[PDB]
Amino acid sequence: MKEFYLTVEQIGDSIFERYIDSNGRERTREVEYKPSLFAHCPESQATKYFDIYGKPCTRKLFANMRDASQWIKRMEDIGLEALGMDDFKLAYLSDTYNYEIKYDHTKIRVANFDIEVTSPDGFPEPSQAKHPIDAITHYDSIDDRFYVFDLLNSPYGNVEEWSIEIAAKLQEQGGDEVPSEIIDKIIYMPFDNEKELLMEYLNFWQQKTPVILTGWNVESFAIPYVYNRIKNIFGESTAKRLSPHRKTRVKVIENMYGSREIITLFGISVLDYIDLYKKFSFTNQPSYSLDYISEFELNVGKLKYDGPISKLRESNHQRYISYNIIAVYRVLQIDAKRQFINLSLDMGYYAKIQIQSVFSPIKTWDAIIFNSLKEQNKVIPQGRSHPVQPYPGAFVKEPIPNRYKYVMSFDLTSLYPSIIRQVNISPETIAGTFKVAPLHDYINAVAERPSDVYSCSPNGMMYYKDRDGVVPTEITKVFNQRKEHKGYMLAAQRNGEIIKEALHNPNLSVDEPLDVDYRFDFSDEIKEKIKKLSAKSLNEMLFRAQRTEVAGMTAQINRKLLINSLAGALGNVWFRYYDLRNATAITTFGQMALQWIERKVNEYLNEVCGTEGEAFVLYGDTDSIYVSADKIIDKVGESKFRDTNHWVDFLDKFARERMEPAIDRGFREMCEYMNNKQHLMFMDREAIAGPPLGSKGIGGFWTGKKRYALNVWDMEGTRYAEPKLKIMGLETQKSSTPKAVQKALKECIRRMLQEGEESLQEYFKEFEKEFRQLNYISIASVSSANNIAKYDVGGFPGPKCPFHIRGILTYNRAIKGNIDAPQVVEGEKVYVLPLREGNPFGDKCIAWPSGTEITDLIKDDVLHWMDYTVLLEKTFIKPLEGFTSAAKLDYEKKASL
DNA sequence: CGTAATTAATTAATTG
DNA sequence: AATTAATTAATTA
Ligand SMILES: Nc1ccn([C@H]2C[C@H](O)[C@@H](COP(=O)(O)OP(=O)(O)OP(=O)(O)O)O2)c(=O)n1
Ligand SMILES: [Ca+2]
Ligand SMILES: [Ca+2]
Ligand SMILES: [Ca+2]
Ligand SMILES: [Ca+2]
Ligand SMILES: [Ca+2]
Repeated sequence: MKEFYLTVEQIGDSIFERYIDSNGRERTREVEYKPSLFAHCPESQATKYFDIYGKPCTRKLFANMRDASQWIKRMEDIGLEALGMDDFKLAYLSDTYNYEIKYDHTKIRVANFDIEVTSPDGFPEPSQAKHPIDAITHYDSIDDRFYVFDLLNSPYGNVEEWSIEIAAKLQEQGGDEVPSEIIDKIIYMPFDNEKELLMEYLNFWQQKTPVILTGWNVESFAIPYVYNRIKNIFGESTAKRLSPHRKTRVKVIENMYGSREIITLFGISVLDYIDLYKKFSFTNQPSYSLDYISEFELNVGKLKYDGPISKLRESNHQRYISYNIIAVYRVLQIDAKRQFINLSLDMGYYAKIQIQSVFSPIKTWDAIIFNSLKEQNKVIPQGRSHPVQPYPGAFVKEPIPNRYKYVMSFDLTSLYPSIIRQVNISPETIAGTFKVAPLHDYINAVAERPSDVYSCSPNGMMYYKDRDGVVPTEITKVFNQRKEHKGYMLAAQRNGEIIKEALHNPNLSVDEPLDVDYRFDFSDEIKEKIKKLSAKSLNEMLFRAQRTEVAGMTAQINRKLLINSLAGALGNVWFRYYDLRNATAITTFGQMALQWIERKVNEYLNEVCGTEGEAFVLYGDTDSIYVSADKIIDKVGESKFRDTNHWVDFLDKFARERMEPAIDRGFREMCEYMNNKQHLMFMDREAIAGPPLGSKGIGGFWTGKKRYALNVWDMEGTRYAEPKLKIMGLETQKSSTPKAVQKALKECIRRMLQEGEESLQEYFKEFEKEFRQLNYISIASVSSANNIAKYDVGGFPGPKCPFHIRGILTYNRAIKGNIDAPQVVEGEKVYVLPLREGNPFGDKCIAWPSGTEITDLIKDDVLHWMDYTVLLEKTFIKPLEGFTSAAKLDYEKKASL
């Protein structure tokens, strides 16, 4: 096997690299790297180096890395360009690994942990860390073992050792229910006093120093606390042992009075899972407590205990230690399903960057292009300073707010990455400019042809057609990877619906789940055996098919997110290849591509229907159009269709056979008209929406831009077993909206599109009657807590203070005195509830941290004054009024006249 | 230190 | 109430 690195850092003029050799063992080294930088030189001088624009460069090899740093400083005030990779560690990895890396994750020591700290004077701040650490659970990837460290004696209580026998027992039995699969993998370690626990953990840390370190909030709590408590006990230099190189940095955050810090251990790539999640999950959550996320991702129970958390050890020490392990493990379950760690490594290595650098797409693309160019002996241009500027983006069409019965959408395959490829947009493929006609003259094909030599964009930019640019070439590779993983995801999706269609009639047999590969569609062979399967074996097959989908999803969505970020990065000033001329060239083309095809599709469906100038494209957004199919089903008659599925198959066949060839005819012409490099505007059909055949439902509606819902039967190949709702932008998809309300409105949309006006009315009074009996947390609103510092004038709402902050400033006065109350963290998310006028809180609403039940001392007083009539009108009624008024419907039958 | 476009619910102020 | 403008938080792409 080939060699690969694990972690890379720079300390002085020396690079510290932990790696895996050709045999497959862990080795650490220290190299006096000699970095080379570049500068422009005389025309007539034979050398093998050129900058990206083609101009020659002379190589300056430096004796050490300070000499290379010094050199750039001098080059600046003198006024010359210092070309080459100035982030030197990357230039080390590009040399020491001149090939495409193939890592073996089993060799990479991934470790994730969590600690527990008992604090009876408030929330234990990691910066002070004046309280004892009374637990640590620390998993290892190569050991496959849970290393539990239990403190039995502390000046906050002395507790009997943790029973592994009780731990295994079920919750309902009196136990803690630690999943039996890991129970044999726990290696329990209790301790006499605090100091001797920490000493052992460090030896273990040395013997088994992590390469990837993770967990839940480990960066903002665990690591900060571990380091700081050791600083208070063993010293700073003994705490510096957490880095396998001894070097560590401390970053302190603001903050008027409150001090929070983030520690940087050199030689360990830290990826905090909470970060990973927000970045790669594509879910905006109400709460980011480990409990809530596990509930959401794994449908597992919630960690139930009595008393505040600061007193849990005292009473239920058994559950305290047990729950600690579960936490450490729950993350591992989230990753087995989500596979973000795998993604971090897939990306990190392909880019040749520190693994924690995957959070930065600019740092990612800078390494990808540098390595792309270096093999061609080209030299990267120096990073410049730019003023921040707004620039035009995507075109969004204004729809007529209305119901729409039959709808087919048509979407562009990875649009912005495609335009880069079609036009050949790169920093070095720029030719010049041209006279820009109104965008509309290009949309209507009436303006003069921009170029007969160059590839052009309606933002007035010409690009070379001869040899490929470095960006289009680099984005293609990653787009191809993205694609492969999507074709997987889509199968596991299609195969999910084959299991669900068959689950209609499950057999009362005793059979077992077939061993099949879910990334590829079931053959009409395996399909037939599924139709004979037990309900037991069908549901287990469905799980497997869905987990495959998730895993596939993660791969394809974040590879997408990555390449889209490159397009966006051209608009961020810190990106080495920042160029508004290029970013606008993309977006502007996008605007033309959509509005051009809006014309073309309308022009076709008039020529097919023999009609003259009627509208069919009703709404468009960035890269997709929505086509009304009313006239199509009208022309063949509603009477003629056997079942709902029959007209779906008919529109399916129509869109693929009659439309797409005219759509691809239209995009080929636009290519000619723009004299582009390559035609890459592929628009296939996406969703097929409509009511159930012979039902009262309305199909779909629009309430305006970026807000609508659809009854979708087919979603780009996946024929759904049960009709599925596509809701975009409505309060059902907004995290701020209460869970009970999200659920309720979704049933309203469901009945609107599927069952008719009459159905809506019946359910509306069904809900209004159940509302006042529902749990507060479910019916409470959510919002982020930004700028709470500003609107606070020593308590009480300031000038123009937002509704939620107003609510928080209520909380602070209520918990004035109570230490056993959770503090509202700036940036964190909170629940918001409106009180009635005349309450012990002296305000119109209150707010408290998300996830957590509101502290005992005020909880009673909140429910004692909650304004349900307002909460219902605000969250539920007003948005539904929005839906029905834009759909020509009534939710509550008129009591008047 | 990836992006823009767009919404709805706020509030402070003015509708003689 | 009902307009507008200004601000915040959240979407869709
Ligand atoms: N976070 C995002 C997502 C969207 N867009 C741009 C890039 C896309 O090209 C275009 C359309 O986005 P889509 O949601 O339709 O995703 P793609 O077209 O990129 O991929 P797919 O082929 O799956 O539709 O909008 C963007 O700039 N940044
Ligand atoms: Ca905990
Ligand atoms: Ca798309
Ligand atoms: Ca698509
Ligand atoms: Ca069956
Ligand atoms: Ca789309």
